[PDB]
Amino acid sequence: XIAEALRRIGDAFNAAY
Amino acid sequence: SMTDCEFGYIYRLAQDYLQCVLQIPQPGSGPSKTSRVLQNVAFSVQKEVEKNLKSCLDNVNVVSVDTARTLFNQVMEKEFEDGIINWGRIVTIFAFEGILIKKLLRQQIAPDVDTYKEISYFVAEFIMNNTGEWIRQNGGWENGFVKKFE
Repeated sequence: XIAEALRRIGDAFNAAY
Repeated sequence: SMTDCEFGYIYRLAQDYLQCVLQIPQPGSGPSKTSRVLQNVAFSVQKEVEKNLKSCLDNVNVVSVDTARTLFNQVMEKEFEDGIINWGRIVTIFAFEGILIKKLLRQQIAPDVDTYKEISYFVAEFIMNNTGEWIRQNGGWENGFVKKFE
């Protein structure tokens, strides 16, 4: 939910950039 | 100390992000490179969160700066409770600030933007306290975060 999204997305964008 | 240079820099970034969100012109040139880079990618992330959590965020109601603080600290505690800090997660703290401001100006029938200043304080506190250790050790903002998302 909120914690999940920030974690997933935050981690994904770290990967991508 | 070097702690003091870090904390004013982070406060500046959180204040910059708030004014970007509220479409306010801050003085001087405009914003620093590092601030502009943060604003672009945090906004990217924020919209990605907002669409992934539509069903969800419609139930969330942020009444005041105090309820925004309670929710911010609870959410950031649950985000980093697995002990992992990376730049993307640091961006998400800003991205979530942005969401808290949008929900707060949404509901406030009289939106008092003097007090929204307090948001950037508690955001900067969380970053400086929990992730500030990590930032100095991972290239800083200028060679750490910029070189990664510029």
